[PDB]
Amino acid sequence: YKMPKNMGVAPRFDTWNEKYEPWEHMKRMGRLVGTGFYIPPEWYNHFRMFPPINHNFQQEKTLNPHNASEPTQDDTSTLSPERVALRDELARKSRLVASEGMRYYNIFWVRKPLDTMEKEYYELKRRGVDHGEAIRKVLQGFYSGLAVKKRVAAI
Amino acid sequence: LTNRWHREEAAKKMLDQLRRRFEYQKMGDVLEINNAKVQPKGFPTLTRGIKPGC
Amino acid sequence: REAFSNIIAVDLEQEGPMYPVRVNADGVRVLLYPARRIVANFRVADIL
Amino acid sequence: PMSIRGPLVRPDVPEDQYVDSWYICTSMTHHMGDYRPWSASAPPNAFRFRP
Amino acid sequence: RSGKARAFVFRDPSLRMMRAGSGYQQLRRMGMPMQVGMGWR
Amino acid sequence: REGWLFGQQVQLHYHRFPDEQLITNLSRWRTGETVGDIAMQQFRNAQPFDIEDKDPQGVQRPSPEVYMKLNYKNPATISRFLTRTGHMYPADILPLNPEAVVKLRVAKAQAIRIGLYPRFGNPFWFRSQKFRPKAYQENYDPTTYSTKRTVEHFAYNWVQTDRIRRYFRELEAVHTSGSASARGSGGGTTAEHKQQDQFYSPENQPISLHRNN
Amino acid sequence: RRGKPRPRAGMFPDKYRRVPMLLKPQQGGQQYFNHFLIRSTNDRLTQQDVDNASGQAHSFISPQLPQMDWRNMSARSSEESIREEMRQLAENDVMQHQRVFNERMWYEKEEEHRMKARSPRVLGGDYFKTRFGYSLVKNSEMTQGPVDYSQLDMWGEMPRYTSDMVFLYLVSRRRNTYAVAYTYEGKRILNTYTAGNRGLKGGDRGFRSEGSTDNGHQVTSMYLNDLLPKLREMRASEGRPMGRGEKVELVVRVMGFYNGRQGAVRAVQDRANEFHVRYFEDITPFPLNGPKMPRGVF
Amino acid sequence: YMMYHRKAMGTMKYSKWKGAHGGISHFYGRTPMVEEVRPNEPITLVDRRIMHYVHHSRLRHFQLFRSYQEKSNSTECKLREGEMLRRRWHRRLQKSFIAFMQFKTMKVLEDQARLVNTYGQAAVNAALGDPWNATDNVARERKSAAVRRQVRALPMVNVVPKHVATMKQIHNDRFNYRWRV
Amino acid sequence: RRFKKVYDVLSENDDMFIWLCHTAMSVLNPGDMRSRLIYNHLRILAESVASGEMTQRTAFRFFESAVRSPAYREIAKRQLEGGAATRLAGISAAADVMRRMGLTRRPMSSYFELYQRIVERSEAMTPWGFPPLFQFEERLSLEPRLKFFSRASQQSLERRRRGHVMTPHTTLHGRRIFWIPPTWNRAGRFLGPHVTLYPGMTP
Amino acid sequence: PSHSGSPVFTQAKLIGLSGEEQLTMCQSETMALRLCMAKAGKETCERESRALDSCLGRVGHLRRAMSEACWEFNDWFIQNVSDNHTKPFQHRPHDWRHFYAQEKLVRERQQNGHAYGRRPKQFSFGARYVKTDGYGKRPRLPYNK
Amino acid sequence: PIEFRFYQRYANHPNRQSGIQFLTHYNTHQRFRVNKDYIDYMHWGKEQGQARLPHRHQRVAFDFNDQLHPTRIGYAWFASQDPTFGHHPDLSSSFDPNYRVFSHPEHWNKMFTKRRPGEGDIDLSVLPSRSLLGPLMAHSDTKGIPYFKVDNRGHSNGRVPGVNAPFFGEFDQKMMQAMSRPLN
RNA sequence: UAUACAAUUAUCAUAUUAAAUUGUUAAGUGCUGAUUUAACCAAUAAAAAUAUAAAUAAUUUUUAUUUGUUUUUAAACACCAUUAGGUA
RNA sequence: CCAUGAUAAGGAUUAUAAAUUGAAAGUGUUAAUAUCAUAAUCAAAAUUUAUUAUUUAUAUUAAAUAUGUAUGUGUAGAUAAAAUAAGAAAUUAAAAAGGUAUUGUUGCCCACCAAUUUUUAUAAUAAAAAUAACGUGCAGUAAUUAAUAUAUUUAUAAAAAUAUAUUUUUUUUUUUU
Ligand SMILES: [Mg+2]
Repeated sequence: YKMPKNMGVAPRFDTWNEKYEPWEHMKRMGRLVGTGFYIPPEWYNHFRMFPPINHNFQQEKTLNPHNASEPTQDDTSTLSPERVALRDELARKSRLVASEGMRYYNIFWVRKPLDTMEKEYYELKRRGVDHGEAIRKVLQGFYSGLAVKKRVAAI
Repeated sequence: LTNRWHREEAAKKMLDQLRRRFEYQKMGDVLEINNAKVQPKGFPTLTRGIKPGC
Repeated sequence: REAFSNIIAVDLEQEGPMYPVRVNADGVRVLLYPARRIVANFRVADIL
Repeated sequence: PMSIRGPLVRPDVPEDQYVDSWYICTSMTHHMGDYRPWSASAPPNAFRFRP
Repeated sequence: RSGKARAFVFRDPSLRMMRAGSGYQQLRRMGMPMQVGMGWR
Repeated sequence: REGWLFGQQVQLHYHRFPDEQLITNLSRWRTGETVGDIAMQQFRNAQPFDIEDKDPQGVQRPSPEVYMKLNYKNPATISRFLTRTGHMYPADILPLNPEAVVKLRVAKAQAIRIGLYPRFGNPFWFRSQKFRPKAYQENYDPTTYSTKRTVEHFAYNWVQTDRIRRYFRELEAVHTSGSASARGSGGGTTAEHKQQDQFYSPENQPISLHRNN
Repeated sequence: RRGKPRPRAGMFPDKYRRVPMLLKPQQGGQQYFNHFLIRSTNDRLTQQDVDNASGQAHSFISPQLPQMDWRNMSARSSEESIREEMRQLAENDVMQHQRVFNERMWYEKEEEHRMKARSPRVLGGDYFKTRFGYSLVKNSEMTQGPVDYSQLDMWGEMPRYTSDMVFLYLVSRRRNTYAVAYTYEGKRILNTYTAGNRGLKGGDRGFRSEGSTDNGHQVTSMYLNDLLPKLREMRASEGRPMGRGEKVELVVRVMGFYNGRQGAVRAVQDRANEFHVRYFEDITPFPLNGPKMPRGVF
Repeated sequence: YMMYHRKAMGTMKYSKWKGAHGGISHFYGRTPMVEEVRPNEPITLVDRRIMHYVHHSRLRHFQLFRSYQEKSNSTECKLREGEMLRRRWHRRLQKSFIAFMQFKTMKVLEDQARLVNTYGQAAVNAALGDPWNATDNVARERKSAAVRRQVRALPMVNVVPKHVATMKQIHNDRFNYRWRV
Repeated sequence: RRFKKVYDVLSENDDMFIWLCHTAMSVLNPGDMRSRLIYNHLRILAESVASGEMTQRTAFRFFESAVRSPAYREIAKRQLEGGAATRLAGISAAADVMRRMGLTRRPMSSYFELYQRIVERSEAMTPWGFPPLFQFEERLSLEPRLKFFSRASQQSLERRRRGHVMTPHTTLHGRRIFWIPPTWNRAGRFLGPHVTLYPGMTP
Repeated sequence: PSHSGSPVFTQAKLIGLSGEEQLTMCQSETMALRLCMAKAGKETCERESRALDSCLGRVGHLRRAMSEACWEFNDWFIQNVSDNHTKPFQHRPHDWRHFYAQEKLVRERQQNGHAYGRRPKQFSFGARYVKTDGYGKRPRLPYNK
Repeated sequence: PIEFRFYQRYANHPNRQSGIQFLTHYNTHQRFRVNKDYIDYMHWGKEQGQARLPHRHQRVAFDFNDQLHPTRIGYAWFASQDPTFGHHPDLSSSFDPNYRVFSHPEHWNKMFTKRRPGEGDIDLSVLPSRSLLGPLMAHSDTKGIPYFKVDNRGHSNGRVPGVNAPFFGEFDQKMMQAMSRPLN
């Protein structure tokens, strides 16, 4: 017969996290301190005031891949597919609008030209201009602004 | 076409010619079981049917 | 050292369980129940 | 690595201080642990430790 | 296969005692079994 | 816990944060070396190619018109999804729709029985090549089944980079030699070079260091 | 050694491990280095003099001033110049997939350029909706308009036969290979030449090279060289005699996936001095499900 | 005997080959591959490409395996399922290698971008071979000729593995000396 | 042995650096590290890891599951589009905690390790993706050279050496440094490690 | 490295080094050299040799780069692609017993839930054409008999 | 092995890998014994983890951070709400609860034959036909069912504020008002 | 000698709601003869290819009955013979 | 005779570098078992025994006495040595893969043969069970043409061969050429 070499030392894939779960440590340390003959550690003394979140069940017990257990590790983009397509089309038509906001690193405290372009596109859409014409008009407005800037630079 | 026992003997002899104990010692080797040098002895008293020596 | 690493403790305000708890560590079925006195085998009673 | 530890099996001391031992496949020192440097044998400020 | 079945854990003693609400001793105490013999002296 | 693609333990990614490039090149950012750099500017948010089969089961092909035309009367379309010897491709190689495979097998049986199709081989294998997709070597496909078609492009790019480096290093050597010659042998070479380095050596015009010449 | 094979020279340490690297090889001739360097300098100076006579070894600097280009600055400050610069900027701002200069891209664009050198009311959405067929035409991916009959005839790829070609069957087996030649009517021109027929079967290299390319090549070459006069005399007797050094039209038909195939085709190509091969076909009875074969050992 | 049987097409005094040959023959409807050999394309290379196709398609393997010996349906199903599972596992293994090679290609492209940044775009184009010295059309025509000749794609078929005739032929599709179950 | 001792003394504190790098990078959205609540959480967990009172896996779980703000995902929908926050604040906090706590005698060593173990890892495939089993201490682990944020991750040490036919007999005939010197009882014919049977000439 | 609990026997085949699936490079110059050396000519084609060597000089550096890339790939694979002989194999039919059990369950449910893992009886090569009237020609299900 | 010791919680017997999952909607709690849907272990589990687990459109157990089953509508009714609010993510136009998925063991069965690439018992009822024959034969000059108005039931429920009627009030994503107990 | 299985998953005979069954095709020299096999070998030797849509889940299977020996052209082919053939 | 132990010979992968090309796995003599034992060179001596490089055709026996044999085309089979102060140069090491044995293949184990005996039975019955040494074998134990299940068949015995169905058989890459 054939067996993997490390099959004997293979960790249990269903109960290897319950040992390291924070709540187990919290409860055990609470009981140990409440016995009255154990000096509480600093981590217990701090986390008794701020206990961890309750709803962070691991995927091992959840057995549901589409469950976002960890809010910190959650990765779900807020952009709808329509918004993604719109901004991708705008960036593909003009690389200036896409790169102008970001450049080497995302400056999160300044206005984004792509955001302004999307806002103007939405305004044109609700005014009555359809997709292609609205995109062309907003791009031409951005180019007019850039032309003003370049004219000032030349002067 | 050769028989199995002759093939085995020939292969063993050829491997011996072409080509451990201290690393691994089993209970038989330790207690002198497999060793053909060690042989039990008999009782010194002489029998009656055995042909006299010389 | 392993025992001190895996040491545990319980809440003694009750001095005994208030509900039957049934588990099994390595197939050995263990039942702990409330009782008037400490009634169990000598070794487990000494552990309790 | 030899590129760090150097191709030395003994402290770099003149062979006059080292004696080939008996029954042991190593060299020993008659003045145990008391290693005189090279300049001890040579005259003070000697070119290439020459006499 | 030749071995019998074994429970994963114990059966709750409270449930085991509660399921005995209609045992033969309880029936005798309620008086359901009609008497036709002499019984005890 | 494994990924469905190739049993990975982690999520495939190149850059997860919008500022890791700045963190890595903070010293260069402060010195101003990255005023007009390109590698950080374009590859900051680069992510791995989506290498997966969007239709692994096989219900994408053929086209609906090919479904309509996949009849016994036309062997041209039958030969499109049939091997050179006349056998059907395994689902591992060419995953046709179940409707496609049942239609193909029944049409092939009918055509063989009537006499419109040969029992072995296809008389339209050469003419069906245009309909058959072509994996051009010049144009790379991210989702190629084979790894050689990717390693060849990797080698091509590495050879281009090596060509850039070799060209610039040889240009530097040529310019340095020209400047030394223009300044003069005596004027250009330093005293140490003229005294010690000015001899034949394994680095300076050696004889053949190899036997069997 | 002790009844053992002698190890290869690689296992032995270096034969010249006890000599300095400068000895192997010696770099003698140091006295010539200065002489050759001075000779090189002298001849380089002479070549430089020749080049200077050919042209001019002069360089100069032009002291440009910034105030002079105010005319260019005023021209660029104009609205029209800014407009055309912004037009170029918008044209090049589109998505560009060209990272650096590519020889493939340059060759393709130049090839297309040289190939070029060698060579009312718009329909509405409602009209498109009411035209259901045009939607299918959009994604038809099928030939439209005139279509060549070469993609419709089912005998275009099939071979064209003539009454004169001789069909040469090359059968390759696990331990045998043989070639036979038939005419169009099916008459067997010459007797079959198998490995056993020619003696290659059952000799040296037994059970291994019986089906090899070597034996197949030998038997096929011998069969062709014996068949050629037989074919000539058969045609002469039939009354259609061979021409003056005519090429005999040969249709190769090969069967078997063993090793006795490459040798056969190589022999045919080596004898192609007279056997002009016109068509090549391979035949193989692919088993679907038939009678039980003899049982294997497994 | 089937046409693929071991004792098929045997040459003997009493054995007469079945079927008509020549022109419209027994194989006339059963020929799997027909190629019109043309000048400048050797028949040896034609046969080489055909054999490479039928070997890389794992078709001669099945033909020999089913033809030479009789194998039970259970054995054939076992072998085919094992082959499919091994192929799927190998595809899964190779997907990781493809992904890592794409990552290495990204690293190479980043190094190329670093070279572009440190040398200049025009300098990098010139090093890549931009026709910036093509004063006349002939200078660029020479490189066009070079790349035109390089584009010519010769057949990429390779030599097929030989067939090994082991004793008693435990496996008939065996092409390598490595032992198999 | 002296270099081994020096290496051990230098790398005795590498575990806290590994944990701090993992907390800085692996956590996709730790929030605002400048906030005193998150700063106190990180400081307490780092102190516990340094003291050894809590293992790294559980400390990381505590950090990633600690209470930060109600409707955390909804609030993050306003700021982060993809859920990935800037690492500058995280690195600054991870340096500040080690600066305040007297972890090492040299204050700059903590910052240098934190920066270097990140910049060296940034050029690897899946730089911030770690398998759960091998990310921290476990029954089955990786080689020290193949660890994620290890100080010896990148090396090209010599691993192939040519061997001659007499190597198994002359294993101890070179310039070997003997832990136990050969004696005549064991080795019948061996002069020693200091002798040279083919000496040269020196001035 | 052991993907899915099975060690990789060879990683050189993936690269293609020293294997059949190599990479074609400078094929034009290789063809020119082969033709020149095949033709009788007048002298050995040292010029073609120089051309081929100049073309393939960087092949050694390319091979070194691919070898170090393969080593880095092996390191990453050990890092996180595999399990180091932990998970059961998935490359043999008897490791997928559940799928074939499902197939047998489907067939059994189809055949009135009577025959499990049973196949129809073998029939002669020309059974549907040589058998006389009154004998079943087309094989039936193992339950139908 | 753990299976040899503990058999009440683990079954190593082949054909019983399905488990004892009670969280299915089938007539029995023994998934390996049920005969409605058969698990295709080789290809299933793409988005639902294991192969034995119920599909995303056939689940009766919901996590805290997982979306519930979308309502099938078959925005117009969100005028009173935020004008920029797009389509509600919990409203789908095409959502079938009992949507059969293609499974090789049940649909494409090849165990009777030699498992060759060319044969295998296949049923076409599982997946809608992609052939162009469909629309061409089912092409009519008259308009379709929505125009002809042959349906009198409409929505199964009488009046849905989200679908049938205009929607007022405020949205409630998490089930808070829908999962509550009256104190009056 | 009397004195507490399981019921959340147990591999040797406890099958019971399931769509089956039937298609009429293929292959036909004799010629100067070494095929197969580790080896021996026997006698015209080539051959049989068509599917899906459609049959309710139930309250009396308590109920018919059913699980690779199934009889003829070839190819396969177990007792026995030994110069070497018979036999599903 | 036997009368405990202990050194040898036997090159196959840690390499150039300021360096050695000889191993621990054991070779007659050596330190506990006894119970007729005088076996020992000091000369001039007796091949039948595996483990040893001898001088080849101009000049040939003087000091301890020192080799009379075999000329036969550098000649069958078989076989020995060297890559170190000598001169020799492109195809090579570098995968997987097993105990039913624990006395661990010199192993478990198998029937038959042989020997004792018990139980059901009284019918010239049949069946089953225990047992350290025999005889025939080598069937099984990755185990020498794989093993498992059912049916047939043969018979000194394990079993073997077939028909059909399985792998508690150790495994080798083809996503429309
Ligand atoms: Mg045996």
